[PDB]
Amino acid sequence: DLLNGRLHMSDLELVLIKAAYIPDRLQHYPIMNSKLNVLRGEESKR
Amino acid sequence: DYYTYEWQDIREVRANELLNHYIKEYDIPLIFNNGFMDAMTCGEEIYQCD
Amino acid sequence: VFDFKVVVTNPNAISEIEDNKKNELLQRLQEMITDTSISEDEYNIKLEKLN
Amino acid sequence: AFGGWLNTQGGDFTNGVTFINEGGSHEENPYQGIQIGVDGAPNLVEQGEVVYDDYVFSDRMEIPDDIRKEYKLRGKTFAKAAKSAQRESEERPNDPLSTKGLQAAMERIATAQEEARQRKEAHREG
Amino acid sequence: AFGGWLNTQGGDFTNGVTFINEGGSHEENPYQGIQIGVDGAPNLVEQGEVVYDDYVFSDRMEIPDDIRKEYKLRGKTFAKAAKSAQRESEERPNDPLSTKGLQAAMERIATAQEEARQRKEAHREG
Amino acid sequence: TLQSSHITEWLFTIHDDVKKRALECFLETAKVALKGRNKKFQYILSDTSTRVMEIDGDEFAEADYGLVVDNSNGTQELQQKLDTLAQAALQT
Amino acid sequence: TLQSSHITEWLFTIHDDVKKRALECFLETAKVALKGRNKKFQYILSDTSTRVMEIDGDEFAEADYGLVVDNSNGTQELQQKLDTLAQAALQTQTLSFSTITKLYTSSSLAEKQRLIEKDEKQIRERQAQAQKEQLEAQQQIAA
Ligand SMILES: [Mg+2]
Ligand SMILES: [Mg+2]
Repeated sequence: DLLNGRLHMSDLELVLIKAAYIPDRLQHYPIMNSKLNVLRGEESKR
Repeated sequence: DYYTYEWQDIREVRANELLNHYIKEYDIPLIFNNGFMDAMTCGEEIYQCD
Repeated sequence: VFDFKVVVTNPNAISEIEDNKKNELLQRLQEMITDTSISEDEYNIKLEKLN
Repeated sequence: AFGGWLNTQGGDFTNGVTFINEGGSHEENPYQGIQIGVDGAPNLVEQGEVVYDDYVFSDRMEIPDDIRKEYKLRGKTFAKAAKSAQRESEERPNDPLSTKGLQAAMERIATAQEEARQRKEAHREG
Repeated sequence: AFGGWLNTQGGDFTNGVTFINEGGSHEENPYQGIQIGVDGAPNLVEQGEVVYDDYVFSDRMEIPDDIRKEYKLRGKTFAKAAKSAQRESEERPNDPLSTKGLQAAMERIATAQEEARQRKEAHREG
Repeated sequence: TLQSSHITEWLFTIHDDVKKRALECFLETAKVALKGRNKKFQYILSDTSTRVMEIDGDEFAEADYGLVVDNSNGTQELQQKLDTLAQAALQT
Repeated sequence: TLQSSHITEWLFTIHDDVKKRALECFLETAKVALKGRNKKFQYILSDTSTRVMEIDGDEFAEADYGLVVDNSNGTQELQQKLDTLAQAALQTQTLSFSTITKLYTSSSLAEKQRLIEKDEKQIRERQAQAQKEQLEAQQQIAA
């Protein structure tokens, strides 16, 4: 779900929400995808 | 022409003719690419042949 | 690049059911040029093409 | 067609026993049988007999109790004895061990039928 | 022109059966029936008969009930019985199974028309 | 910038399988149009290619007969081999 | 990009065994589909290849018959060596053009090894008889 742009807030903290708003939820920034796409893009070119 | 062949060469032509067609038919390289993404995510790269 | 050519996957693998179909098709061409050629005028002409 | 075959996963797999059903007896059939081939050209089989490697196990005969205690047969008939020696190998046609077990089980009831064939012609002649 | 054809999607796909209509009977036609071609060179067909693989199913004949029970026909005529066995194969002219099931079903009515023909010529001779 | 073209190579590999399967589906649609009384296919096909339709196997896929649409590096190496073979055989 | 490409080489090396073992396991699956009355296999195979199932034990893994699915440098250095030898046999008038295209379109290193040894043997008996024909023609004019 991190590769598909879903941040689970129960996974990076304790929760004391469910609705899709950055005042109380958190925005996910896809920075892991580019490093994985090198390597599945290099296996295509071997 | 088949007198100069040996049994381990007759078996290798039967095996390669199966694989050369079915890699080219199913596009088996792209089956191996989508499993490599599950390798770098789960650590588990699992394939079923039936 | 764009060369999506239809290729034979195992070009050195000819069988009997392939050879019975080539033998059927080559007998189908001979019924054609016997009918469409007018009394040996182009009969040796078309036969050189399908040779 | 369920007779001695395993049609699973889109293929038609067999173990070698050809169940010859659905046809009828040699007298009740207008073609006098099923006529599986031309070799002996008129090779006629009926509704009950089975074939394993061009050898036919007849459904018309019976099992003498001398030839049941030895060779360890299971069916009441020679055809029903070959239908019980392939019951393991019907569901596993591609096994190495079951094919070795089927080739040896058919080679017993081959000699068990030929001894009953040789016994019957000797008593009928004499 | 609807006769045994499927003229859909800008192409004219057929299953082989030639529904020969619109001409007239052999006496009602000035040219003695529609001519399929030249082979006997006068190959004459009429408004009722159908052709599959250069075999003409006659419309003037009838169906004997003994020829109806075996081979399992439907129509009152032999040509009308080919118009019900091809009814499946009209809507699927490129289906590989239906071109096998047509070539089998047109083969039965062809031999059924032959057995009606040898019965009719022998009874009129006697 | 070659090591950046690896990043977007996941995007071009799912593309060429779609193009390969669309041309296997286009070859099959083109095959059924052959038996549909169309005089265009006489002009773009040869003497013998129209008679392949008359043989009783054509209704199934060409991938079942050993023939696949293929643009891999297997055929681009092979097409380059047969052209240097043609020029080396033209001389001598 | 040679000392950075070694950090992820642990990942491709385990990956290049699953490609090996799924292609060994795919081959044993295809060996059972042969004995299943499939008419596709009579189009993708030759006349000898259809009959390897008659000879027994086709039910036993091909690694027990001397065959492995292999992508190594031993396969790739054998593959390039048998081709540059084939162009070196193309010149010096040893290998035909009809058999070079059989080498180019084989995909097997046993098929393309037996092709080189056959056509070298085919012309060597032709040069033996043509030297024999020109010697015996010399004596009968001399006789
Ligand atoms: Mg082939
Ligand atoms: Mg043209």
